[PDB]
Amino acid sequence: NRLESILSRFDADWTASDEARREAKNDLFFSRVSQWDDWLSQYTTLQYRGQFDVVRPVVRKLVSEMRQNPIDVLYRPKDGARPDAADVLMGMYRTDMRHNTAKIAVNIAVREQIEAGVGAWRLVTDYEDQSPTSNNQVIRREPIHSACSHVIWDSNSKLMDKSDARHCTVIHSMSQNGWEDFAEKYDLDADDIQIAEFYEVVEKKETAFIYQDPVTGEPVSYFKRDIKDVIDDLADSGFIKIAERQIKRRRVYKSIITCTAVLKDKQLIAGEHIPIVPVFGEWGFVEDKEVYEGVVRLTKDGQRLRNMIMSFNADIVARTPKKKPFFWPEQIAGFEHMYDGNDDYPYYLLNRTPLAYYENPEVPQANAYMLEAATSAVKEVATLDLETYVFQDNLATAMRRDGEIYQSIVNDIYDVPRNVTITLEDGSEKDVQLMAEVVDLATGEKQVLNDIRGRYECYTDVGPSFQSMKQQNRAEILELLGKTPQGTPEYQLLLLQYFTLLDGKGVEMMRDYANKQLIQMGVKKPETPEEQQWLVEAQQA
Amino acid sequence: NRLESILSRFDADWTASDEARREAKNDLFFSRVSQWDDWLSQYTTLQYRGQFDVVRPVVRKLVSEMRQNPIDVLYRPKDGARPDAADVLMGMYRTDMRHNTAKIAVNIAVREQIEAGVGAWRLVTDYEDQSPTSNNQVIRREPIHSACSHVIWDSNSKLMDKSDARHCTVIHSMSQNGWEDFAEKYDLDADDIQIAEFYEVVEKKETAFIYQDPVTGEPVSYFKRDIKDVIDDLADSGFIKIAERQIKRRRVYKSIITCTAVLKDKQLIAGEHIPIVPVFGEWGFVEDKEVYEGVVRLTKDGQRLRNMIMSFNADIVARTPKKKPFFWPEQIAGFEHMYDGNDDYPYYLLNRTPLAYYENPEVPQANAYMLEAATSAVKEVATLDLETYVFQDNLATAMRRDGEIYQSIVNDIYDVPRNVTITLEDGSEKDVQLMAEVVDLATGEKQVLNDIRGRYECYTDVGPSFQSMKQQNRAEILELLGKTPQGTPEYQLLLLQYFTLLDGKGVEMMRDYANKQLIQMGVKKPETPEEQQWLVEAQQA
Repeated sequence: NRLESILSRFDADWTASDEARREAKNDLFFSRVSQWDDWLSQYTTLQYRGQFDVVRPVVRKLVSEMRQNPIDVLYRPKDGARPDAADVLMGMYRTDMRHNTAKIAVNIAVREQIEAGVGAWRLVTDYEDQSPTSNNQVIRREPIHSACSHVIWDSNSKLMDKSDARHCTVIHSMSQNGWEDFAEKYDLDADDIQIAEFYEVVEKKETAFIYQDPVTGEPVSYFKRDIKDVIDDLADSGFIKIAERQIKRRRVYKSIITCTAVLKDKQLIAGEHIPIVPVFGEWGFVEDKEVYEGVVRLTKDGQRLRNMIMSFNADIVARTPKKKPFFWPEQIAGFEHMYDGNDDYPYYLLNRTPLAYYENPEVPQANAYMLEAATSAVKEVATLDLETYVFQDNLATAMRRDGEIYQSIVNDIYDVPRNVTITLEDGSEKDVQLMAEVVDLATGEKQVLNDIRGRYECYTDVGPSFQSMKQQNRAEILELLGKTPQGTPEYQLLLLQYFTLLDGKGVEMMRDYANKQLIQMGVKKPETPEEQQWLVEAQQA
Repeated sequence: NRLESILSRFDADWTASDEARREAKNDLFFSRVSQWDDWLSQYTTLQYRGQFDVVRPVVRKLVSEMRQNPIDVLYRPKDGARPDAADVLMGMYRTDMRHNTAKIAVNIAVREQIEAGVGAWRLVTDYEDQSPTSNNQVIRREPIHSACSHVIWDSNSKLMDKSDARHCTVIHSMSQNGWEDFAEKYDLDADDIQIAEFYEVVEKKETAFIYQDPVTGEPVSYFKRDIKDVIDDLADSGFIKIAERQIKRRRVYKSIITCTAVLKDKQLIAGEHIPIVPVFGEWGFVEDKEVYEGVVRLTKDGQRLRNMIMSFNADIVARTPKKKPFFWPEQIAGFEHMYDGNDDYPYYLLNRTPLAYYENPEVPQANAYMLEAATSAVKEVATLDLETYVFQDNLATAMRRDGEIYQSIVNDIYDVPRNVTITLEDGSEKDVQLMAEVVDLATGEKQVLNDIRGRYECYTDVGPSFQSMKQQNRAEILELLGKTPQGTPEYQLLLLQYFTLLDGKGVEMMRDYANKQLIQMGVKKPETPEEQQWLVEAQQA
């Protein structure tokens, strides 16, 4: 009976999102296969069906604009978590998003966002460091291709993160080969080929009936049955009722079903949220129906008009310009070897009983402005900001959902003492241990160092990229150097700070000299004992 | 029966990729042989089929624009490997990618990426230093020509690296002569001519059933049979079960088969991955079908329109402009020697019983904008960024796959103490020994120096080339020299650092003087004992 409930929910979601999925699939097929939909091939008579598109330049420009305004993910430390743990999570997320597989997933999701309207990349977990001694795991992102048709979000949820959604499938259209490999890979090779991955979020909601006493109110009456266990204590306490806080606890469950046969895996736990994170284009609710778009429908209509115009011109062209004449069979009764085009004779002969020709088509020459209007419509209705704010905000919201999912999975995996790599800002690689059980020297307590496990909320700061920040800083410092009298310690400090803001391999010695001069000057704090020795040597000099 | 399984897999892959291979072959044939496909030769009547193409200028611009933004491959050192081994692999990959054969392979792959959509160059290994004393091997890259039709990737893999692909053939369409040479070269001259190279990746997957004790959990129950060997120990241990880490181990296998006759070689090992690395153009999944494109389909339609327009013009031109008249045979009964064009007579005679002419075609003069629209479409729909980001990103991803394959092969061949050449950055060539078994002086341990063998993952940094970095550095230093008061040690340091950033042979003497002054100043660290003597001479002076 369980599979009947699963398929009822899946069919409800499918039929509810059918219209949006149809239009998105048509958009994707238009932007990747052929501009000439079947409707258009019915309403037309043109014989040279061509595709002189200007959509892909627009999509490329939009993707490039997004790529040039990178989005970072931060972490607010909550419930008294130390800022250093927040920094460690920021670094681990940065190094798990700079990994090339994650870049491929994000790029595919963005491209299908801009073209179709939905991209929906996915999170997944797997082991590293292949050896049975440990059980270390990492986080990589497998993209979901054509996510407008292979991901069926819960129709009921009404948030763009799809946070409220309590289930979302991932259809896989497998043939025989896909069948046996994706069957032997995980569960069993039991034959029944469209398989599914029905994610699920199960929750436990109660009342918890907080009660108050002279002392601070501890959790009492956690259930309704505990109330019936304290029928006397509820009346013997100082206060009878204060609040009805409905405590909630949730865990994500994953099941692999099939349409015909029974489900293959009943329930499995992986993380806390459903890993699939969707991106959407211009997304909103119209008459209580989810509708999402891209930058391909509008350019699609314009592009169909342009294709029609250019195909019409090509249809005019591909006719031999030589005139075809009209005359009676007895008008050339004998003289038929003259009119073949295989020879050119001085004069043309016609017997007893002057002729009319077949009118070739003429180019309207009014199609100049027509074509220009269509092409300009495609090239401006789509784009032109400095980045399409709606698409950038949508990507930011989806990346924040990705941050929440990644943080929860990190919280639930990074438990065992581990060694991880952290990409601090400015690409500075670093190595950090997670637990670092070392006992303090002057304190006497245990004081585990990092202890990533906690509770965190994600918030993204879209805007000035770090390299752009540094370039603007260098420009400002150079301007000040232009507008400051020389010799004064302010000028020397500004020049030294400009030195320390330079680039890498070429001027490394200048940057190192600047650091030495700053530290021995006393403005920049030392960070290593050699710098401390330099500082004391300069001071005592 | 083995060959039947091989051919089943190969036929499945072939029929699954048939549509994409057909369209890519048509694209390549259009961009290298003749613009006039057979379809167009059916829908047309023009007699002068011409090719006034503007596709190849676009492809040339794109390839050059790639060439001006070179991609480097880096190496993250993992599992506690020293950074010096990482630097040695960095330089070794650089010197194996700067070799001319590798440049030919990469150039052919990129050219076929831009034209057709797939380039798929190939890794291969062979001996150097021909002498039986040793067995040293090197890595060179043999290009695969027309890779859209001679390489059939596994249909089931779903990554642009084709990393997931677990087999991939390489068809060779050989005639008799190719048959005997490619048969005697490796296996045997046993006659059966399309031969194949069926690469394969086999894996061993188990459960490994980690068990935990008071001490750290060592690898126990590596197999399921070892569990049945410890039926007592599993119950006598402190903990019964913690995790089920499915350890995996993979190794490549290569087999040379033929369609009709039996396979020639059953299995051979070469490296760890399948050497073939593909590049793709705009690549994505549409309705669960692999579709990849180039910059030739869109320009292809535009180019067909331009060809038709100019051929129409040329068909108008090639006619005698002399008018051909229409008149009865008895209208010139006697005077037939007048109308031949072989003479020019003063007057023209006509007997008893004024005439009509044959209308030559006229140039519509509306074709000006037609031709301009078609040509401009070809020249802008294709290109215009500063590099086509999708093509550059795909090349970067393929080069990262090349890095992984090269690193696996280097790890698996460079075991014996060898001597290699390293191309450090800025072309500074260097000779380095790999093992360098020298025992330490003040330590007392063995401490092999480089020991390339390890476990590295590749990551590419596409962007500013090193020469561009140096030119920008020189520009910045020159600007500071323009905006800094003279005499001060900062100005002198800037001038000397500008000196040390100059070019080669011409100004070597100033660069050497600058190094001497920097080292005697104490800013740049000495790198050789003569510089140390210079430093102490300057200091004690």
